[PDB]
Amino acid sequence: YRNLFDKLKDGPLKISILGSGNWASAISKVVGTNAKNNYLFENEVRMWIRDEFERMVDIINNKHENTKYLKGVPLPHNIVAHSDLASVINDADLLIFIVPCQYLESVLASIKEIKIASHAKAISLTKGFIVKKNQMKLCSNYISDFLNIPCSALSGANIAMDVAMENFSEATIGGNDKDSLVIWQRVFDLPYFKINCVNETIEVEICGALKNIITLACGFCDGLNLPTNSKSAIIRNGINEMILFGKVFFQKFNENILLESCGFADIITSFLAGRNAKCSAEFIKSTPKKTWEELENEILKGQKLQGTVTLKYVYHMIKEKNMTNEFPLFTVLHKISFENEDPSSLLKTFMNNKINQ
Amino acid sequence: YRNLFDKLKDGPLKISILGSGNWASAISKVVGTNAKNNYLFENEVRMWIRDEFERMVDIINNKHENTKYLKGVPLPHNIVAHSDLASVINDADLLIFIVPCQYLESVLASIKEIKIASHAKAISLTKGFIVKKNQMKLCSNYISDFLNIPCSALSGANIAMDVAMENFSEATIGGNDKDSLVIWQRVFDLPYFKINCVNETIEVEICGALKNIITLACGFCDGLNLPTNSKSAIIRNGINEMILFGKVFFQKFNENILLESCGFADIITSFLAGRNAKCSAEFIKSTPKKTWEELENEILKGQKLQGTVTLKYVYHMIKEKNMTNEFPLFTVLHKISFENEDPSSLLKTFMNNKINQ
Repeated sequence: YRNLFDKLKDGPLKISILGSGNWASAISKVVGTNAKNNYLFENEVRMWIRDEFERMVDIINNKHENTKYLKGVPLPHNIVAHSDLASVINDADLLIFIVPCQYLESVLASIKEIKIASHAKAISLTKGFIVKKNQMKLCSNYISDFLNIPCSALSGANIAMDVAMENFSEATIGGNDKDSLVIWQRVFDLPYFKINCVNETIEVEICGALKNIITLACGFCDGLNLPTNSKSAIIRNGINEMILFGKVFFQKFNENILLESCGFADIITSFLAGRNAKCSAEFIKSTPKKTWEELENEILKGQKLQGTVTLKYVYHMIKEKNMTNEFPLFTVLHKISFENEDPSSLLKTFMNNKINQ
Repeated sequence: YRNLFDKLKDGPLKISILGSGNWASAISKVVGTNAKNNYLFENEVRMWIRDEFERMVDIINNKHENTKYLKGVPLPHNIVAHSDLASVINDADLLIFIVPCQYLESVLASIKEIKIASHAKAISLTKGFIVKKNQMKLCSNYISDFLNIPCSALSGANIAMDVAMENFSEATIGGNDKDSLVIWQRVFDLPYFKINCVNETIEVEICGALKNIITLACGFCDGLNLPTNSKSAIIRNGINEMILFGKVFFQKFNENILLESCGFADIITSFLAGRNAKCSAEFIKSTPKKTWEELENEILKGQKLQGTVTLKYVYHMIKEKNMTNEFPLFTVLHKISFENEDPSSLLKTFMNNKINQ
């Protein structure tokens, strides 16, 4: 088989999900539905889950519910959990990667030691990045290089529970392979989960990664009690610096991708939801009296804040190219977050007599 | 004088403001500051106000405060109120139009019957439109045609009081005349009111007008108790249909203008503030039990909802070109607002098995 249609000649495509978590579980509902309803896909969707606990694999297989991460939501019975990668990846035509980047390297490394089919197509559903030599590597690219298969990217204005509860959501699939996009769209599209396609992954993945800096900034605005005029200004600047970061460091950024679900929509969903803006808001109110680590436990129930991390590496890349002048917001946000800069510096960055041309 | 620099040879430029209202008063603070501080501008800024009441002209001239529309905010003393157009427009080099489009035709008509200098430049600061033969005409264009002077456009993520209270705000000046833009930027730019320029007015003004439809949609989402995933999706679609409306009916729409203050930022400021989303939200909860007129009194303290009006004329232009299929959101929003369609139709419009290419 040299493509998906070659494989479709002999029979339906086998879908496999990698990951355990609220979003992964919610997606298994979406994927399991289409796998059953669509003649192109094999009904059984194999899902690799981490060996957590009463053991998680058995709960899903027997009770058909992720009682830990997606409690209360019945999952489709055609989902089949497995504890080992081999029983999920072998003979899989379509690989859905929903693994947190805090674990992505280990998983990919374990696979490389289990045979991935040459015609197999992959897709990354995790918002974030991988660090390689202090440089930011986007997930679909990293998966696609580490393994040797095309990797598309899915991101959208998505909150695991809203999707799981069948509320109207959208998502954007980015992919350089046109024959992959037609199929991935069918794997995921449902009436409550509408899919648009774009021909590049870079913008889709930068949005999912850097939106957390914008959410962090929104928190800072909330914490400082700033009016909406001012918060909207900060958001705008964050978006434009996100675009510039893509252009400078990843050679391109199509601004039109902000009109897609992974862009503007996911940004406003991200600061109007979760606890992550609240976390940055509470940080700026405490000033230096509390560290991020303390607020992560106190606010996010032990979870690490994605925004602070993304900012650290984004700023580092900016700093080494000596472009901090062209990224005023990201720069001051880094100063305030990690270099004990007075929160008042946020507004002072933009409240000046500098006249734009 | 054939240009502003010809006039600058003989002396400083005379600024005049047309309009009375909270935004007009807030702007007089901005303009009056720069008029004093800048050597290019004559210190006295003449302001034409409607003959309201203790009479309004005298309050501003004596008490230096708009006690009706911008109560509590001291205005600069170099602002000088006048009740008649002639005492404001004659010998004026720079005309700032802050007149509600509910009155714009009368004012422009009265001027045409008072001599506008041939070298004079104008700018429109009112978000909205003018109806001419059931067609939507943008303000700067209408001013520029009715009178015979170039007219720029100013719009931004601006709330009269936030600007008046010297909170960090931004604004976007659009203008086809490059020599006007350099000056308009100086008239308005302050540390709390930062100005970016763009070379076209169409996008700037469509945003200011059609954002109200998007705000109306946001209200509908709030009223229907929809999750953020779903509201963000609706907003996204509203933005894209706003773009399409510009492209179709005004021959062009630069999407990058959404990255400016008048675009995306003003949209999120508009639905996160005011009472206008709340008004549309309360409408959809009442279904047909309450009319818009009732909710305008009840919610907006007697004020007309800009969103409903904009939708009526936007839809009309869409309908006459038979393009309702390409504007699904605007179409269903019109149906729900004016044709007694069930609010459930909002989500049904997008929750389908239609697959996008």
